[PDB]
Amino acid sequence: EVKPNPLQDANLCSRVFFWWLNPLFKIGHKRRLEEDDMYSVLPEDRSQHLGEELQGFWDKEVLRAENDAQKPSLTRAIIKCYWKSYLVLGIFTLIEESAKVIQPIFLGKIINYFENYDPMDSVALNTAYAYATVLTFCTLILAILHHLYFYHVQCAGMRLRVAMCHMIYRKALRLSNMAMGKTTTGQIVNLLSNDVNKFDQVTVFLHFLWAGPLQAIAVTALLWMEIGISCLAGMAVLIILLPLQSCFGKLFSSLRSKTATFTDARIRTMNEVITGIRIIKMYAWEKSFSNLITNLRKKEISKILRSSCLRGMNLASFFSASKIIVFVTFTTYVLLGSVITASRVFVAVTLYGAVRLTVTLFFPSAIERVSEAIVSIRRIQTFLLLDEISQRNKMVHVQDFTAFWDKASETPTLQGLSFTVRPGELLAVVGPVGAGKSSLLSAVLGELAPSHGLVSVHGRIAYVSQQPWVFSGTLRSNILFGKKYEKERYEKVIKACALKKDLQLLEDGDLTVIGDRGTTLSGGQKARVNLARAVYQDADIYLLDDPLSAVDAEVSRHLFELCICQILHEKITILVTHQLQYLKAASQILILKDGKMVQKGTYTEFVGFQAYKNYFRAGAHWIVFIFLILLNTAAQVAYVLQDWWLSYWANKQSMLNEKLDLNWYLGIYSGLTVATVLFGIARSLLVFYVLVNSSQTLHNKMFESILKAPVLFFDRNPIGRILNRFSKDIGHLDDLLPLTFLDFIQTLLQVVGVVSVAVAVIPWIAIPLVPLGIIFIFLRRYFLETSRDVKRLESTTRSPVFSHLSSSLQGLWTIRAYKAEERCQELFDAHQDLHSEAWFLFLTTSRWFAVRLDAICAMFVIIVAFGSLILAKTLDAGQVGLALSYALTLMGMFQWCVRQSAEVENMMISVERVIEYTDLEKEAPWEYQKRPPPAWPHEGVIIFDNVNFMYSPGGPLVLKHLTALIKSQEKVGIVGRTGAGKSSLISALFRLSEPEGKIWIDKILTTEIGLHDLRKKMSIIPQEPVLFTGTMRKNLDPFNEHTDEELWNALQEVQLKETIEDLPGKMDTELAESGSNFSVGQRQLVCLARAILRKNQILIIDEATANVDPRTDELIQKKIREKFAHCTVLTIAHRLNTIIDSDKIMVLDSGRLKEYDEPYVLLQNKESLFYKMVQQLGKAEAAALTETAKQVYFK
Ligand SMILES: CC(C)CCC[C@@H](C)[C@H]1CC[C@H]2[C@@H]3CC=C4C[C@@H](OC(=O)CCC(=O)O)CC[C@]4(C)[C@H]3CC[C@]12C
Ligand SMILES: CC(C)CCC[C@@H](C)[C@H]1CC[C@H]2[C@@H]3CC=C4C[C@@H](OC(=O)CCC(=O)O)CC[C@]4(C)[C@H]3CC[C@]12C
Ligand SMILES: CC(C)CCC[C@@H](C)[C@H]1CC[C@H]2[C@@H]3CC=C4C[C@@H](OC(=O)CCC(=O)O)CC[C@]4(C)[C@H]3CC[C@]12C
Ligand SMILES: CC(C)CCC[C@@H](C)[C@H]1CC[C@H]2[C@@H]3CC=C4C[C@@H](OC(=O)CCC(=O)O)CC[C@]4(C)[C@H]3CC[C@]12C
Ligand SMILES: CC(C)CCC[C@@H](C)[C@H]1CC[C@H]2[C@@H]3CC=C4C[C@@H](O)CC[C@]4(C)[C@H]3CC[C@]12C
Ligand SMILES: CC(C)CCC[C@@H](C)[C@H]1CC[C@H]2[C@@H]3CC=C4C[C@@H](O)CC[C@]4(C)[C@H]3CC[C@]12C
Repeated sequence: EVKPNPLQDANLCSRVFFWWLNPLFKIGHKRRLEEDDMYSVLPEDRSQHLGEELQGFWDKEVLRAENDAQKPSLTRAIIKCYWKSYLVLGIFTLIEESAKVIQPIFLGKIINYFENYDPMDSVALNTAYAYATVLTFCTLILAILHHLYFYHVQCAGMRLRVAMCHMIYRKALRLSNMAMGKTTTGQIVNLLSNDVNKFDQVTVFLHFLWAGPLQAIAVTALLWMEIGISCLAGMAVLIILLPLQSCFGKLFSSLRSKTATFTDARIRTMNEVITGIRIIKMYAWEKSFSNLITNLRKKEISKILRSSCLRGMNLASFFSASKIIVFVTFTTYVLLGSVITASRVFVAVTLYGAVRLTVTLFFPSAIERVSEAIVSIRRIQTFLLLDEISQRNKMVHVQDFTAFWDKASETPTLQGLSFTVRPGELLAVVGPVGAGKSSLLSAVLGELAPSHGLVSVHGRIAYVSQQPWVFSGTLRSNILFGKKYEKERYEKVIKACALKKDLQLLEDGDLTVIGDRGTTLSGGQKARVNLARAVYQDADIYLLDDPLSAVDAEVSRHLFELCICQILHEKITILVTHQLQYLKAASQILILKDGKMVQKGTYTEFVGFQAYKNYFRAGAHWIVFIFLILLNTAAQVAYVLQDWWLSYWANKQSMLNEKLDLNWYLGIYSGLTVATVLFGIARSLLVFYVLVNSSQTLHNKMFESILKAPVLFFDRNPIGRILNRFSKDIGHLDDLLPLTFLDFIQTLLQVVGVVSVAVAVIPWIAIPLVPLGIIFIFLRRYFLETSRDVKRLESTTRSPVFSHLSSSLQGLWTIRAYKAEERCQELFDAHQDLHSEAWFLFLTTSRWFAVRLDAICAMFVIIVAFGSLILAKTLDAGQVGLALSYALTLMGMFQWCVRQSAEVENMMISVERVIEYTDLEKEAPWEYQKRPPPAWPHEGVIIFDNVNFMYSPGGPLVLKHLTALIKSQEKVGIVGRTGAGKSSLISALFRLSEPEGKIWIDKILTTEIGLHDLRKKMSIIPQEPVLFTGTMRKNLDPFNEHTDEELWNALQEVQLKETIEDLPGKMDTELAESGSNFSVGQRQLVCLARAILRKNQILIIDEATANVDPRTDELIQKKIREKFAHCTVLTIAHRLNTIIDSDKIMVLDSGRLKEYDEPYVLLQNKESLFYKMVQQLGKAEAAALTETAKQVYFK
C-alpha cells in the first residue's frame, strides 16, 4: 500500500478508543504533518467505489421512474443506496438515547439510599453500589461508545458527499454544449463547494428525527411516574421553547441579511479607497472616504449590535431555560400539595436535563440540516438531469453542413459547409475574427451536431484547441493523456519533436507538475504541450486550431515544418492559420465569413495574554470588566443556588414529623429563578455589548491607521491582503468572536459550577481532580499540535478537487476529443480521495480527543457517584442528589467547552491581525501648526535644491542631486526612458515619500507644512484615472465646495455636460464601479474637470493622454493650454509632439537631471540626449518637431 491505514487491522477495543491513531499524534507532536503522513482511505471509501455505487442506484431510479411515468427522485436513490447501512447505526442511537433516560432512574435509586439511610444495612449499601455501577455503565456508553458510533454516522455523510461529487463530475464531462450555456462553470463548482458539503452534516442528526420525539415521550412517561401531572408544566416550557427559538431565529436572519448589505457597501468602498489610495492621497480626499466608511460602519454596527441582542438573549435563554423548566414543574408540584423530596426533585432535574438538549438543540438542528440537505439534493438532481451529448456518437466528410449553437431567427453560425479530406490532405481555414473561426473544427469534433446536411468521420481525432488547456498534473501525463507510456514514441515526441529546446531547462525535466497546482507555463509552452499531446495520441484525423499565436515565429517554422509536415504526411489534417506559409502548404483552402463558405480551392487559383488584554481593554473600561465578571459569577452562583435551594428545601422537608412555610420556601425559590434569568440576560448582553464595542473601536483605529499609512505600506502589501483585514478579520470581531467568546465563558462557568458543587459536597474530590486537570492540560496541547496540522492538511487538499473540475470543465472539447473521460475521471478520483484521507484524519482525530476528553468526564462522574457512597454517613440526600445531578451534566458541557476554546484561539489570530494594522507607521500630519495663508501659491514657483528621493528607507536613490528652478507659469516638459525618474519627481513633490534635500514652493519649504496643506494646493491629472462609485457630483466635488453652475460649466468645458445631462439622475447619476460606464478617455475628462474646478496655480500632468484616443487627446491638450495658461504646468509626456512647444524640458536619465533648457536650445545641441531621443523616432516628423520648437522662441 502507498500509505497503510491502521484502521484496517484495529481490534474492536482499538477502534472504540481510537487507540490505532496514537502513532499519528506521536509524529505530529514532533513534526509538522504533511500529506505523506496521512493514511490512505479504506477501500470501501474510495471515490471510485462510492460514486460508481451510487450511479447504479441513480441509474435504476431514472429507469424505474420513466417506466412508472414519473419524475426521478435523487432522494429515493440516495436512500435506496445507504438506508440499509444507516439504519444499523440507529440501533446504537436507541441504546445511547435510552442510556440518557436510564441514568436519571438509577440516580433516583442511589439517592433513595440516603433518603432511607441507616448505616448498618450492609444489604442496602451493596444494592446502592449496584445502582452506582449501572449508572457508571450508562455513563460509559454515553462517553466511550458514543464516539465510535459518531464516527460512523459521519462517514455515512462523507460517503454520500464523495459519491455525489463523483456523480456530478462524471456528469460534468457529459454536459451538452447547450447545458454548458444554461449553467456557469462557477455554478457547477458551487455544487462541489457548497451544496454537496451539506451531506456531511445531515447524517449526524438524521436519527434524531425519530429518536428526538421518541425520547420526549419516554422522558414524559417517566416524569409522570416521578412527578405526576405536574410534569406537563415543565414539558410545556420545553415544547413552547421550540417555536420561540425558531421564530426569533428567523427574526435574527432578517437582521443578518440587512446587516450584510451595509457590510458589502463598506467593503466595496474599502476596495475603492485601497486600490485608489495613491491618487486619493494626491487629491487629499481621505476625509471624503473617511466619512463614507464612518457612515456605512455606524449603520452596519447598529444592526450588528441590535442583532447581537437576539444572539445574546438566545444564549441567555439556553442558559436559564433549565431553571424555568424545573421552576414551573416544582412550583406546580408543591402548590398541588406534594412535598419536596430530594430523589424526586433530582430525577426530574436530570430528566429535564436529558431531554432539553434533544428537544431544544438536536431535534431542531436535525430538522434544519435535513431541510437544507433536501435543498441540495434536489438542486443537484436538476444538474444530474441536464442534457448530454449522444452517448456513443480513415476519413472525415462534410456536405451541406448547417448547424446552430442555438436555434434562432439569426443566421446559422455555420451553413452550407462542404469539404472532404482524405489521408494526408491538409486544409487551411481562413477568415476574419468571428467569421466561423474554430466552429468548423468544433463541428468535426461533433460539438455541433448537424441540423441540416451531414458530416461523418472515421478514425481517431486529435485536437489542439485555441485555448491551450492543460490539466493539473505531470507534463509527461499531459502528453500521454490516458494512452499508455511507450519509450520510443514518447522519446520521439520529445526528441524528434524537439520539446527539449524549452524543456531541458527552466522545467526541471518532464516530470514537472503543470497546471493550476503551480509551475504555471506560458501559453506558448502549453500550445506545444498540446501539440505534443496531439502527436503522441497520433490520431488519424488531426485538428489544429491555434498553435501559432502562442509560439514565436521562429518556433512556428520549426513546429510546422519539422513535425506537422514530416510526421503527419499521411494524417488527415485541418489547420486554422494566419501564417501564410502554411496557407500555401495546404492542399486546399477554405475561406469563410460569418458562417458562409466564401471560397474553396487550392491557392493556385489566386496569541498571548497581551492580545486578550488589548481586545478586552478596547471596548470597555476595566471597571466594566470588574462589573462584567460580577455578572458572570452571579449568574452561575444563582444558577447553582437555584438547585441547592431545592436540595435544601428537600432536606428541610426531610426532618418534619407541621409543614414548611410554603410562602417562604417557594418565595425564595422564585427569587433565585428570577435572579439566574435576569443575571443570565444581563451577563449575556453586557458581554456582547463590550465585545461589539471592542470591534467598533478596533475598526475605527485600524481604518484611521490605513488612511494615514504611507504609500510605501500600500506598495509592500497587496490590495487583497489589506482588504482581508477589513473583509474577514473584522468580520469575525463583529459577528462570530463575541458569540464564541460568550458561549465559551458561559459554558466554562457551567463546568466550574459542576466541579465546585462536587468539591463543596465532597471536599476530598479536589485531590483526584488535580491529576485530571494536569492530564487534560497535557492532552489538550498534545492534541492541538496535531489537530491544527490535519485542519491545515484538510483545507489545503480541498482546492485541488474543486480546481480539477473547474479546469476540466473548461477543457471539455479537448477531453472528449481524445476520449480521455476515463483518464480525467481517475484524476478527479485521485484528488477526491486525497482529500478524503485528510477528512478521514479530521473525523478520527476529533473523535480521538473526544473519547479521551469524555473519559475524564466519566471518571469524574464515577468519583462523585462512588465517593458520595463510600462517605455516605457524611452526606445527605440533598447534597448527593445535587452533586450527582450536576456531575451527569459535565459530559456534554466539558467537551463543548473545550470545543469552543480553540475556536476562540483560532479567531483571536484575526484580532492580532486587526491590532497589527492599528499600530502601522503614520505619514507626517496632514496639517502642521505652521500653515500657509489662504493664498499661498501666489506665483507657483517650484525650486528643487539638491533633492534626493527614495521610495524606501535605505532603497536606491531614484532622484539624485536634482536641482532646478521652475519659473512662474513656466511649462516644463519631463522626458526620459522608463525608469528615468519621471513619475518619481511627482512622488517627491507630493511627498508620497519624504525626499532628502529641500523642495521650495513659493519660498515655503514643502516639508514644513502639512501634507493636506501641500497636496490640496497642487493639481494632478494621473495617467490611469480613477472614478469612484457615487454621484458625478461627489466625483467632481466630494466636499460640496462648488456650486452646481460651476460644476456644469466645468463639465461643459470638458464636453461632458451633454453626456451627463442625458443621464437619468443628472449630477446625482450613480456611476458604476471604476466608472465602467465611461471609456478610459472619458475618465480623464472628469479628472481635467477636477483640475479645472480646483483652480490651482500648479498643475501636474503625468503621461495622462497617452492612454487616450487622439481626438480626446487633442481636446484635453487644447483645454489644458486654454484653461491652465496662467498656471505653472509640469507635463510628463511620452509623445514629444505634446510638449515640444514647452518653455523648458527637464531631461531625466537614470534618475539624473541630465539636461534642462528650452526644447530648441536642447535640439540645437546635436549632441544633446534630447536630440538623440528625437532621432530615435526614425520618422520625418522629427524635422517637424525641430521646426515647431524653432518657431516658438522668436516670439
Ligand atoms: C415517535 C417517533 C417515531 C415519531 C417520528 C417523527 C415523524 C412522524 C416526523 C417528526 C419530524 C418529521 C420531520 C421534520 C422535518 C422534515 C424536514 C421537512 O423537509 C423540508 O421541509 C425541506 C424540503 C422540502 O419540503 O422542500 C419534511 C421532512 C422531515 C424530515 C420530517 C419527516 C417526518 C418526521 C421525522
Ligand atoms: C461575587 C458575587 C456574585 C458574590 C458571590 C458570593 C457567593 C460565592 C457566596 C455568597 C453567600 C454564600 C452562601 C451563604 C450561605 C449559604 C448557606 C449555607 O447553608 C447553611 O449553612 C445551612 C444549611 C446547611 O446545613 O448547609 C450553604 C452555603 C451558602 C449557600 C453560601 C454559598 C456561597 C455564597 C452564595
Ligand atoms: C442572588 C445571589 C447572587 C446571592 C447569594 C445568596 C442568595 C441567593 C440568598 C437568597 C436566599 C438566602 C438563604 C435564605 C435562607 C437561609 C436560611 C437560613 O436559615 C434559617 O433558618 C434562617 C431563619 C431566620 O433567621 O429567619 C440560613 C441562610 C439561608 C440558607 C440563606 C443563604 C443565602 C441565600 C441562598
Ligand atoms: C441588576 C441586575 C439584574 C443586573 C443588571 C445589568 C445591567 C447593568 C445590564 C442589563 C442589560 C444591559 C444592557 C443591554 C442592552 C444595552 C443596549 C445597547 O444598546 C443597543 O444595543 C442599541 C442598538 C441600536 O441603537 O439599535 C447598549 C448596552 C446596553 C445598555 C446594556 C448595558 C448593561 C445592561 C443595562
Ligand atoms: C442498553 C440500554 C438499555 C442502555 C444501558 C442500560 C443498561 C446498562 C441497564 C438498563 C436496565 C439495567 C438493569 C435494571 C435493574 C437492575 C437491578 C439492579 O440490582 C442493578 C442491575 C440491573 C439488572 C440493571 C443492569 C443494567 C441495565 C440492563
Ligand atoms: C461562578 C464561579 C466563578 C465560581 C463557582 C461559584 C458557585 C458555582 C459555587 C461557589 C460556592 C459554592 C457553594 C459552596 C457551599 C455549598 C454548600 C454545600 O452543602 C452545597 C453546595 C454549595 C451551595 C456550593 C454550590 C456551588 C457554589 C455556589
